[PDB]
Amino acid sequence: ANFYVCPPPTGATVVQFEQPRRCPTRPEGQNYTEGIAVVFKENIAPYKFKATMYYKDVTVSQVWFGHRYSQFMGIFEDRAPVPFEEVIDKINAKGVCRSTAKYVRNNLETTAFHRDDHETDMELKPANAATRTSRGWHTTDLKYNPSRVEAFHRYGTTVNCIVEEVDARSVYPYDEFVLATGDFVYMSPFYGYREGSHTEHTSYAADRFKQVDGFYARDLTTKARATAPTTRNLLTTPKFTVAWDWVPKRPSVCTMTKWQEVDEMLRSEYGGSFRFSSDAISTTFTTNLTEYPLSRVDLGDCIGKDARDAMDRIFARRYNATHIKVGQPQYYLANGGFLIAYQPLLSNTLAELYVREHLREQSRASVERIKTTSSIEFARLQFTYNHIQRPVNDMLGRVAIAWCELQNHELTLWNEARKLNPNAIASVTVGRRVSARMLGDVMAVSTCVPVAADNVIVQNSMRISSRPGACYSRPLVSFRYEDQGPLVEGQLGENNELRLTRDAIEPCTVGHRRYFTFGGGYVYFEEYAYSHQLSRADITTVSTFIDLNITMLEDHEFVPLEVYTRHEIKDSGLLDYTEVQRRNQLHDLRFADIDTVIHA
Amino acid sequence: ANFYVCPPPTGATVVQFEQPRRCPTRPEGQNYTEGIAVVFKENIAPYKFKATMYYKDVTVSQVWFGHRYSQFMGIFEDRAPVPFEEVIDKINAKGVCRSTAKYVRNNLETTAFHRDDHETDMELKPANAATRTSRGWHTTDLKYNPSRVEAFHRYGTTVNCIVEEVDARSVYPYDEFVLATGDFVYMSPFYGYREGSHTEHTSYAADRFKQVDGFYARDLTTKARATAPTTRNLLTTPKFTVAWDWVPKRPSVCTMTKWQEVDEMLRSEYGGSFRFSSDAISTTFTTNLTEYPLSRVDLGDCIGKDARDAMDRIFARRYNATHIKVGQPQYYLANGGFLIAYQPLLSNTLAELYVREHLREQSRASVERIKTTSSIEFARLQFTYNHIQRPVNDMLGRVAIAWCELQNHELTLWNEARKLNPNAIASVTVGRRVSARMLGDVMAVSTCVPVAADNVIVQNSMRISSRPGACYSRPLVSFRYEDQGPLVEGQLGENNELRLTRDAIEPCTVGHRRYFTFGGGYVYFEEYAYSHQLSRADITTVSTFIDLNITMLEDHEFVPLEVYTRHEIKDSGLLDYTEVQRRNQLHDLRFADIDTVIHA
Amino acid sequence: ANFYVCPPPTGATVVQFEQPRRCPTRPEGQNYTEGIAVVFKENIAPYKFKATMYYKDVTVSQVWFGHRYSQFMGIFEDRAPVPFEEVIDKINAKGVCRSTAKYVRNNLETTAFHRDDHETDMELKPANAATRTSRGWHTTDLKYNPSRVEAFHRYGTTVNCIVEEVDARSVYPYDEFVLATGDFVYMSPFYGYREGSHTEHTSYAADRFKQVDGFYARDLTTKARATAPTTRNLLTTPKFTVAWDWVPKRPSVCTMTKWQEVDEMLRSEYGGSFRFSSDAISTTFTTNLTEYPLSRVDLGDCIGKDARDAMDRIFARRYNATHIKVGQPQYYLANGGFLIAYQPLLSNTLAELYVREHLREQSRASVERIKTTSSIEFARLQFTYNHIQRPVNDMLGRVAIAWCELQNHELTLWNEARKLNPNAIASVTVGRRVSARMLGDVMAVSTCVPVAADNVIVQNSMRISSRPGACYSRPLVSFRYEDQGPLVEGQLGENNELRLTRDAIEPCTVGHRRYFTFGGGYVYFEEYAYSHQLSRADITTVSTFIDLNITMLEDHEFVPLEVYTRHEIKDSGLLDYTEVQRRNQLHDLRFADIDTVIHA
Ligand SMILES: *[C@@H]1O[C@H](CO)[C@@H](O[C@@H]2O[C@H](CO)[C@@H](O)[C@H](O)[C@H]2NC(C)=O)[C@H](O)[C@H]1NC(C)=O
Ligand SMILES: *[C@@H]1O[C@H](CO)[C@@H](O[C@@H]2O[C@H](CO)[C@@H](O)[C@H](O)[C@H]2NC(C)=O)[C@H](O)[C@H]1NC(C)=O
Ligand SMILES: *[C@@H]1O[C@H](CO)[C@@H](O[C@@H]2O[C@H](CO)[C@@H](O)[C@H](O)[C@H]2NC(C)=O)[C@H](O)[C@H]1NC(C)=O
Ligand SMILES: *[C@@H]1O[C@H](CO)[C@@H](O)[C@H](O)[C@H]1NC(C)=O
Ligand SMILES: *[C@@H]1O[C@H](CO)[C@@H](O)[C@H](O)[C@H]1NC(C)=O
Ligand SMILES: *[C@@H]1O[C@H](CO)[C@@H](O)[C@H](O)[C@H]1NC(C)=O
Ligand SMILES: *[C@@H]1O[C@H](CO)[C@@H](O)[C@H](O)[C@H]1NC(C)=O
Ligand SMILES: *[C@@H]1O[C@H](CO)[C@@H](O)[C@H](O)[C@H]1NC(C)=O
Ligand SMILES: *[C@@H]1O[C@H](CO)[C@@H](O)[C@H](O)[C@H]1NC(C)=O
Ligand SMILES: *[C@@H]1O[C@H](CO)[C@@H](O)[C@H](O)[C@H]1NC(C)=O
Ligand SMILES: *[C@@H]1O[C@H](CO)[C@@H](O)[C@H](O)[C@H]1NC(C)=O
Ligand SMILES: *[C@@H]1O[C@H](CO)[C@@H](O)[C@H](O)[C@H]1NC(C)=O
Repeated sequence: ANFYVCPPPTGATVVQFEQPRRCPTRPEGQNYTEGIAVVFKENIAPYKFKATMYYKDVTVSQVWFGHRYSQFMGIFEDRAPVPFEEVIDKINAKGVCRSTAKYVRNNLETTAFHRDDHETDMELKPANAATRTSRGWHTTDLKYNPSRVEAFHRYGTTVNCIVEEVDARSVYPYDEFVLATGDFVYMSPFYGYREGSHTEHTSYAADRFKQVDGFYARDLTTKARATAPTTRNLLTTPKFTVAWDWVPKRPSVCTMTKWQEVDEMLRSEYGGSFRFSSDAISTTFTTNLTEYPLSRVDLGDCIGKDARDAMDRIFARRYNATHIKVGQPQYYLANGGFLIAYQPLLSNTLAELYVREHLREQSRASVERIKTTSSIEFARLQFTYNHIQRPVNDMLGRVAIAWCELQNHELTLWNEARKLNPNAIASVTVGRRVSARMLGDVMAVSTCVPVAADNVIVQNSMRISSRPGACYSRPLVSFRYEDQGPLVEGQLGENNELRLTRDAIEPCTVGHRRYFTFGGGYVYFEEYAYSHQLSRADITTVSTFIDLNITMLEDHEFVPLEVYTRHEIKDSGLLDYTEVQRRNQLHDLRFADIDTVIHA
Repeated sequence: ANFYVCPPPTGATVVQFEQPRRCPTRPEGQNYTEGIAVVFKENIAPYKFKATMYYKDVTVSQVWFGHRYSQFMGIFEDRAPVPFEEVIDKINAKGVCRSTAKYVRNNLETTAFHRDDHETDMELKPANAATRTSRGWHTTDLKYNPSRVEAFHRYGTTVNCIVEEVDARSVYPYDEFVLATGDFVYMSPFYGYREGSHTEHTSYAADRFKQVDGFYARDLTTKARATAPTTRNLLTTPKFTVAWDWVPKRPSVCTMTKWQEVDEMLRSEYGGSFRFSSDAISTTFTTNLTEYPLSRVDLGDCIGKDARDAMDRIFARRYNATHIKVGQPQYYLANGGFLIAYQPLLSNTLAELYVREHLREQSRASVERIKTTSSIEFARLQFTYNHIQRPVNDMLGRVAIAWCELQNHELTLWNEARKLNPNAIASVTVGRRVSARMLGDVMAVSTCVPVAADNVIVQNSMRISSRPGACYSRPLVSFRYEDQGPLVEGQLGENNELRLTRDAIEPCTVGHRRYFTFGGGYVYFEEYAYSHQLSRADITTVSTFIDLNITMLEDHEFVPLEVYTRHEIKDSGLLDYTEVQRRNQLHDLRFADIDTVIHA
Repeated sequence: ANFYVCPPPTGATVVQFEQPRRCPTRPEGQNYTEGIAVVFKENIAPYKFKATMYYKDVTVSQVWFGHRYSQFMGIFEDRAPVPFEEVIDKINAKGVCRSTAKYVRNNLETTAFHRDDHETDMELKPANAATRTSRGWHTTDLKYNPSRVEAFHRYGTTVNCIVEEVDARSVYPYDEFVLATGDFVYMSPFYGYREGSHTEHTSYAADRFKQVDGFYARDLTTKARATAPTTRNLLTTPKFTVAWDWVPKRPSVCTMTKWQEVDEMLRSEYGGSFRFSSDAISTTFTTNLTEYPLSRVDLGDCIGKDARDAMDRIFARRYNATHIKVGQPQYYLANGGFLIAYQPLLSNTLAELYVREHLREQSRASVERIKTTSSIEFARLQFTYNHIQRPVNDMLGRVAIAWCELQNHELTLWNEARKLNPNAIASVTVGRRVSARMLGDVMAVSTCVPVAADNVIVQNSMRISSRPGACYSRPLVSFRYEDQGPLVEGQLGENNELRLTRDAIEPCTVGHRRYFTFGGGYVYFEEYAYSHQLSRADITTVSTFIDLNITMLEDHEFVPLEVYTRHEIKDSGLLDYTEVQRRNQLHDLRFADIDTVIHA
């Protein structure tokens, strides 16, 4: 440590303390509006409905009878459709099916007879039980073959009337549908003759379709004849007859599917966009502040009904006796393709402002389909960031406000501490060792000059020999400003300060014990006499500072993770059409010669 | 700035400082228990096993020989199954296959002869090589056709014995399985006659299935006869014969699949649920504190074996010489459908508490299948929030504790600063300019009255005319409480304070230089004489406050993002069954007349 | 509250305050390098190209004419390929197709004639319109059947030349491709005779493939003859002829697909790995600091072109007049399987350092395919954690630095407060009630002894009877160190301190009003006479502490959430190959007897 010599400060330089600053204002709280919400997503599930398929499994086989064996020289298999007359007057009316298959095939009016015998009404019976299969009924199980006749190619016909209940599936624009057997029906499931249903798509002749009003279906297993009538549609395809109940299109299909029902969906406005955050599901959405026209959604007649039902149910369940509805439900299109049906609410404690919020809330040729993203993590991350960033910022603001107040509060103490020891207060505030004097309401300063530690010596005795009973308050010292400069009489001061005047006089008292700072340690005195030097660590130390142990957040590495890779999902299927077709089509190239030609 | 006049305070009002407050206690550290863990997920991969399929590709064609050409009037193709007798005594025993196909078709015992010749044992040879295909063997490559005979419809038969090795797949409940060729086998892969295997599902007659004990398979390419025996199952379907090795069901299939092996899985208890957090994978799970009964998992025999093996391996690898096992492994069902197999551990430094942790850890008719969610982000977000919320809260608590300690620590300084300048300390603490007096251990206060800045004037000199050598410590002033009120003799004080007594007298000294606050600036004096006024900015300013630059966290917007949209995943398939079927079934409506009828 | 008695401190024990500590240094700012970036992902989309398929729908049917009906005894259907000669000289050259189908089937040169008549060139016309179907042309719509002849089995042939435009798809290694009709073509789409194309895969004889140079395609609907030539490839499969334009393999396929184009991709280096963070998409990647050799990517010729094009476009759009390019683009393989093409940039304000950054940036036998993960949440979570952890740590560091500076700053006040009241400052710093004395630059301490509250009594008056006009500054007291010990004369002090000397004398003054702390309250005096006792709450209290209201972050629970479960995605398909095949193959077991045999 170096010593310092400071001359008497004068008015050549003055300094003052900074006045209290204006601390930051508390940020305004965000305006959150409570309300119920329902989130909708793009509908990807095909329209499903029940249908009945009627057809006759006609088959004729040619058999060759050898001397001691029989061989099948050819087996022809074909599916024949059941006409409307039969499906209405025999199967449905009596549960019987004609044994003759009459239909058009390859532009020819072909006819077949079961066992080549005369026509006869055959009873329909349930088919053999099978696990995970819909109900089905048939009329014949044993295939008919010609009788044995040595050396002849005889023929035998078999007609097996079959009726089955299959699940039909359809997708947008719902212009066609498939059946459980994989057969395609190029006709809209909603095609008909009533209420503009004739405008639907149809790829068959007008005579191939028939609609029956007031149709009473008759179950085949149980012979009941239904309880209420229905509008039955019947189509005769080239290979089968399919029948299904007709229903209106608009209230039967919907392009949007209800995804979540949020009980508490807080909505805030900032940055020109609403923020719908749900604490229950931990998700945050963003819109454009303009209600999405619900009429623009193609086939979106289910959105309003489902939204209103869910809103009423949730309101009656929770907000029945605590809040009130403010305006009709609002619809907004959130980022990512999510349609949100919002319902603002207001607490009963401040219902007087209902008239002011109603009108403000009410202020918020073609159709299209909303495309919803397959990942919601973009919204969950937004909520997580907001859930942490918002509270952290609040605490940071409070710390800054409190810190500023503390500094202004301490200005009072410094105003008084400076008068007690201007040299110490001026040195720490100015940033360098300087002597100061109180020139009224402002303080003057003068820079000190350092002195080497080896260029100072302390007089052993502080006793003033001049007057007995008179002693000095600090030890006397001799110091040379230079390494070999003339020594300069002086007195020791506080904090290694060297004053050039031995004016600090005090009456000598018995039992004098003192310690004075000197360089990097202290100088011990006893009875006004120098005893010895001692290091700084020789005295017990007490920490006057408040310990704070802030620890930074450790870095983290997020490794990739997936529950099921895309390869695992693909492998989950029992059968693969691509692999099955590739292997099956290689049969000819593997087990046969595809180029050799034999002729004679 | 306004001036203030304060009267002598009296005992009419007193005030004291608040005593030190009790700072918050440090929150108790969370109880984390180390241990190894294994996470299981719902098994979606079908059960895969190897199987061999035997069948004869029987085909008979009718050829019409014209005057200068040949035409195929019809080609009949059918697959015939190989009986057990042949598969055991000819193919497996000698690698030969009979040239005659005898089987039941359409309820008729049909028979076919290769080339219409007598029966003969034909050798099996490998099929033509094909990329990405399993091994296969056949016996004939050239199709047989009748010899030319002008003007006749002649017939020719071809029997090609074919055997192939295909991959079989099955799914829960494993009551049936498929083959690489797309053929379905309605029989459980585990069906058999031993150890209750007969209770499995089977949709074929008892005579269509055969089991051979001690079966030694003979490879066809290499004529080796295997090294060890196996239990071979043989089923004769209506179109082919499939053979596969029989194995027990329970140790062959499992409804849960091992997903991750965590080396460090910290478990904590709070809120009535355990929290299994893994820092390695950055995932957090939640359970119900009750061990999930492992016996309730349907076909869950693999869970225990895999969990124990992984636990032992990880323990021997890392915790072999540092921790000890505490109790047997525990199983818990986490949210989302994840089964966690936990193994508590205890450090060797405190192994004496093993007896206390053992019993406590040990304290923690139908079956079902666990459904695992396809997204783990719900758990990763939980870990991320906890990984940030927990350390942030710890630092916030330390700041609050340290801040409270500092305030209590500073109470000592204010206890002494008030005695030096009661007016200043009382004004800042009370919140308004008030004069104070020290009435023992409590301080009195009196509110001051403001004075306009223009209603005060300073006397030019502080020299005492009636007593040379005596000067005033502050400049003299004259002020009127009102805008035009009688002026009131007074003296200037500290911080624009106006005292009503000129008692501050001091001996005049040469070189008098002072500055006194006056309104918004200062008043400079020299040799006890007014010099001029100067602004506050005219004096150098030093900031005694510690600058803190807290910056709030900027808002962020998370846009949607996906590596592969659901549409891209669907398009990844080489072939689509829906699109292929839709186009193929439109052939008749596109390239043919489906309504015109021709007759004569 | 307990009273305290402290003896005069001596030099037996001394204590000093801790000197100012070295506050932490501000952490160095992270080195972020601006630049443009392009992210690539694994290519899963199959290679798509247009192809034309030519084939003849040959069909011959056998009809049986009864006395009053007609029956189809068998219908043979087969697809015949169109030879190259016809496809080049009739269809393409004139739009006509021969009415005779000549081809090889079952190793026989079969021939068919339309309607059994002589050969004739038939015109090709467009097929019937169908929604969502490619163009197609045919030549016949009505099927031909034999004329009626009582009691006869007659045959009739129909040859319908059909040509269609289908979409071809292929996947890696591109050794085969499929068509829209589901047919497989075991030949590489890039097979040919020029520039080493003959090395591609091919599973057909050399005579089954033909390449035509300078081929001018002629549209069938519009009779235009194209505008430019092309290299046409022709393959004659066993059932059809497919033609497609030939193109080179390398510039036509790519194993990596451009995913995102980042305008601002900050790159930082720490921990031995680069961190590519994009604020626009909120994603962070990690690499190995070594540029991934672009030559190691199999069929990666598209990466360089796309990366350079995107880089140039983005640069010209934004960084054209503000930054400069530093070196050529760099390629790195990020975790998860993402290839990042980086382009470092440097601001124009410091372009002088270009020569120093250029060389440093430039310092950064087999092929493989990069496997990209299907989830990017691992990278988004990394960005979110870094986006919060980094700013939070910065503010925490500033608080710690500012807090340390404040403690060192307050050391000056304590250095002066100790001289005013050594007992109070020593008690709070040492931690226990101790009396202190100023032994120069160090302070001595002596522990006090507590005294019970009931063992002290205060005299009624402090009037000094011996000297009228002289009063005591504090009330006189009598206290016994023990419960029944001799009472000890004394005087009351500050903070319930009891001094053993009545030396605090002051001149009596009129209007004496004081309050002194006594136990848990105060003792009120008037005119140097005891008045009464009063509680601590009886005096108005003003809080001198700065209130901080830190609030911890509340816990949060993240419930599972998915937009579309894996089951919903599977159900989105209109048709399922597995379910369709399972039901179709059960037809025999459901509607027929598979074991009964009939013979005679
Ligand atoms: C919110 O409104 C903005 C416009 O203010 C929409 O952004 C526009 O979208 C159209 C779509 O055709 C683009 O052509 C425009 O270029 C976009 N404009 C801008 C300024 O970006 C945005 O799509 C709306 N968002 C939602 C969720 O509806
Ligand atoms: C944890 O235990 C709770 C009950 O304490 C389970 O919640 C119940 O689940 C059943 C399922 O049938 C419901 O019927 C009950 O209504 C639920 N009760 C409550 C209070 O919510 C919960 O499923 C258990 N969680 C796990 C992961 O096992
Ligand atoms: C980064 O480099 C490390 C090695 O420094 C790679 O890790 C090695 O990967 C090989 C792959 O065959 C393993 O066999 C080694 O055991 C791994 N070594 C270590 C030390 O883990 C790592 O794959 C590289 N990462 C990227 C993204 O390229
Ligand atoms: C919105 O916040 C402002 C303050 O920023 C407040 O005055 C106003 O009342 C709030 N409005 C609503 C509707 O909450
Ligand atoms: C809902 O509140 C109405 C009054 O507004 C009350 O009559 C009704 O019983 C309440 N229903 C429930 C379920 O609390
Ligand atoms: C601060 O924390 C560190 C790490 O726990 C510890 O070593 C140090 O002693 C602490 N300092 C205190 C409590 O003053
Ligand atoms: C749990 O924490 C408490 C303090 O909250 C502690 O006393 C106890 O020992 C801890 N127990 C375990 C098992 O860690
Ligand atoms: C594991 O510890 C055992 C003693 O408990 C020791 O014998 C063995 O060698 C150790 N194995 C390893 C791999 O460290
Ligand atoms: C606080 O930070 C702002 C922004 O960097 C800066 O402009 C200001 O000067 C800082 N104040 C300080 C360092 O006192
Ligand atoms: C990297 O940071 C160091 C300080 O840590 C700095 O000196 C150096 O200039 C920086 N380099 C670059 C390229 O930004
Ligand atoms: C880009 O900068 C060049 C000069 O470097 C200038 O000539 C050109 O016009 C600029 N282009 C744009 C689009 O700003
Ligand atoms: C601190 O916050 C709590 C909760 O808002 C409040 O009750 C308390 O009065 C606050 N203390 C203050 C502002 O001093």
